[PDB]
Formats: sequence, structure tokens, C-alpha cells
Amino acid sequence: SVWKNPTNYLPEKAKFPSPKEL
Amino acid sequence: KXFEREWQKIQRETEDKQRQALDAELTPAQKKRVEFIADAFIELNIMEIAYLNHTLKERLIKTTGLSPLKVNIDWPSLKQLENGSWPPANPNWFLQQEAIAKLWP
Amino acid sequence: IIKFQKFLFIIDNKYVNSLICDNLFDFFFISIILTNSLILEFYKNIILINLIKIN
Amino acid sequence: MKRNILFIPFNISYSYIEKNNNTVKFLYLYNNDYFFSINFNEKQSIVINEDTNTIVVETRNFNNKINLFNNEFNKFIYSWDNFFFNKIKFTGKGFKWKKKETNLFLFFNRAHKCFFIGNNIILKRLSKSKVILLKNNYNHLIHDSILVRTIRSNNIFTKRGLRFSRQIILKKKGKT
Amino acid sequence: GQNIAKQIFLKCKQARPKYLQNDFNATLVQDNEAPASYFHAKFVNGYEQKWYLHKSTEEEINRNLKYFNYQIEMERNLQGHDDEYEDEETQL
Repeated sequence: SVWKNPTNYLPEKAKFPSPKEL
Repeated sequence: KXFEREWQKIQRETEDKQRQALDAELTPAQKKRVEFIADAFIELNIMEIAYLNHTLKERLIKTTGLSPLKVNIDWPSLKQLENGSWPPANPNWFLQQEAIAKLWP
Repeated sequence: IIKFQKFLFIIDNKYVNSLICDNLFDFFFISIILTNSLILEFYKNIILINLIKIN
Repeated sequence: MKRNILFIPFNISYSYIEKNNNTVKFLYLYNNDYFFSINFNEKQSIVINEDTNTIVVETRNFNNKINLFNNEFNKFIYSWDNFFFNKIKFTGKGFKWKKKETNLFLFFNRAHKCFFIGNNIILKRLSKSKVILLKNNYNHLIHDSILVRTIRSNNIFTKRGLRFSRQIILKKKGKT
Repeated sequence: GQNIAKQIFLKCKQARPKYLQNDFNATLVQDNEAPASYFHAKFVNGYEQKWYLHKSTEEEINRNLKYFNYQIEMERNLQGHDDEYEDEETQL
């Protein structure tokens, strides 16, 4: 009903290609 | 007159200007307000519950104020209030319950 | 206007939403049940007065 | 106050540790391959965000070296499973190169040989007038990239010669 | 977390279109259902993220954007694309 900070909201975080992959 | 003095504390002490979203929940602050009202509505003789129900339909038709939450001019059902005050007034109401009283089985 | 956008909508600067009721049962509910709750106690207590005489 | 900022990449995951005594404070970075720790004095206060993988610092000690402490710390972590990159160009008539297995052959109007030989770099040609270098340390790269530059650089009169792909270029009129 | 997103929406449209893509469309929505106000974004080569804003700053966000924009160059240059600007655009 008022601003309470969330607890479990974090999205995935994009993984970049590794130099072996590239 | 001891009620007006006591009341003005509790509205102050529950002035919380945080923006809100109308939900089932309520603050502990708001509950001190509600709980003070119920303490005053319980301890009243039946001659007074009669009167309060008469006050409201003198105060609700006046409706000095606009809001989609509180009392409102654009509130639809105000016009009926002039006609009916208590369901005990309608003698038809007295038919329904005794009629329904025999329909339970 | 071509170069304005909206930022938020709130009611009396504090309420985001507003339910729409068509009915006033909520106000008088406390006023009714207190009659229908107390009047029974008379119906159950007046009897206990007469029984003292009758017994 | 200047509140310096410590970036952390996304591949990395970290933890923060303290004593019961609360007189020691340190921090632990940990990846599939590596792991790394570093402490904070009693006079450095800290703030963390998982929202951004950024950490904020205040310093009651007022040490100005921290601004260098950042760039080392920041780049030392992005040095894990990521490259640094750079690109080189040229514009001219009698200019060329040839590329053979990280051994770049330069011919820019000079009597002597001009071989460039890369120890532990990557070099891949994209066109005649363009080549990229890649390496994990930024400081070896520039020493590797600038040697190519010193053979010919931009004339201040004409943009003929070599140059980086991002740079401040100078120009001056000539022969109107 | 409101006002931080106010300013970003300006820099997406109040800013100059040369230094943006052609198909750049920024929006704004009021989502009461969210946990926190967010800045969702989508890049060229596939990347996509979200950053909630009830705790962060405008400066902590930009270094994330650099952490992407610095790499997309390393991805697109390898493809042969010149994503760079002419030298004559801004002098000192």
C-alpha cells in the first residue's frame, strides 16, 4: 500500500561471448 | 465535547502523506484512527444508533465534496436516501424475513 | 499538444487507484447489526426476568 | 565529495565479509577461473547495488591515489574473459601491407624493412586499409599499436598516412 | 525512481537523431504493478536488459551502457561495419 523495497525481482543479466567461443 | 478534542490528535498522528494504492492492506497508523471510531460506536445506547442512522442521510445528501473514493455528488444512489431511512420503516421489509424465515427448510 | 507527455495519474495527490462502488451498504452496516444484535439480548434477558417470578 | 564508482562485470560474482570485531572489512571476487580479494580501511565506507554491479566509495582519508586505484581495479576485472580492441587505418598511394600469421609487413616509402611481429596478440585483417588488434591488456596494446603509427603518421597538411580509427587529428592548409 | 526515468526519456528524444539509430522509438508507461520503476532497453546485435531505478543514480547507469557500447564495436567492427563518425563533425 506504500513504497516497500522489493526482495526478489532481479532479472537475468546478459552473458557475453567468451574469447574461446569467438 | 471530549470527543472532538481527542479526535484531532489521531488524525494528526496519522497524517502520513505517502502516496498510496488502494488495497486490502492498511498502515498501523490508519488502524489507530479506525479503532478509535469503533470504540465510540460500540458504547452507545440504542436510542443513539437510531439517531446516527438519521444523521447520515442528512449528511450524505449534502455531500460537500467530490471524490471517486469518499462521498460524492456524482455518487449515483443518493436520491433514494430521502425516501427510505431505516429498513424497519418499510413494512414490506417485515414481510421478507418472516417469509424467508419459513423458507430455510 | 505535440510535445508534451504524461508522467503519472493520482487522485488528491495521494491515491493511485479508485474502486467504483454503486452501493451504500457499507456505511449503515454497522448501524443496522447493532440493533439486530442488541434487540436479541433483550429478547433473551427479558425472559430471565419473568422466570424469576414464575419460578 | 567525489564518490568514486567501482564497476563489476556480469560474469563476476562477489561477496563481502567482516569480523565479529568489525575492525576488518574485505571483499571477495570469484569467477569460474579466477578469484581475487581486497580490503577497505576503517575510514572507507561502501555502498553496493546488484541493480548495476557498481560499488560506491567515500574516503575520510582524502587520498587522491584512489582515482588510479579504480582504473586498475576496473580494467583488471574486465581483463577476465574479455578483450580490449583497437583499429588502424591508412590513406595513400604507394602504401600497402601484407599479413601472415600475426606478422604484418609494411611498405610505406622506406628503404629499410618494417616488419611488425606480435607476441601474444591477435591481428585480423578486414580490408587493405584496415586492421584490428586484440589483447587482454590495454597497456601492451598501445605499445603494440603505436609502433605501427610511428612509421608514418598523419601529415598536418593532408590526412595521408596512418592513424588510429578514433583520435584527435590535426589539419593545416597548404597550396590553396 | 520516477524522476531518474523522467530525465532519461528526454535524452532519448530531446537529444539529437544523428547519434541515434533510425528505428529508435522510446516510450513511457505507468505500471503500478511493477516492483520498481524500470529502464528496459534493446541493442542492435541482440542484447537486452532491464535496470530498476528505486536505488540507483544516472551515473551508475551510464557505465553499464558503456559496458555494452564498448563491446558492440568489438562485434560490429569484426563484421566490417564502420560505426564511427567523420572527423569534421565536432572540433574543439
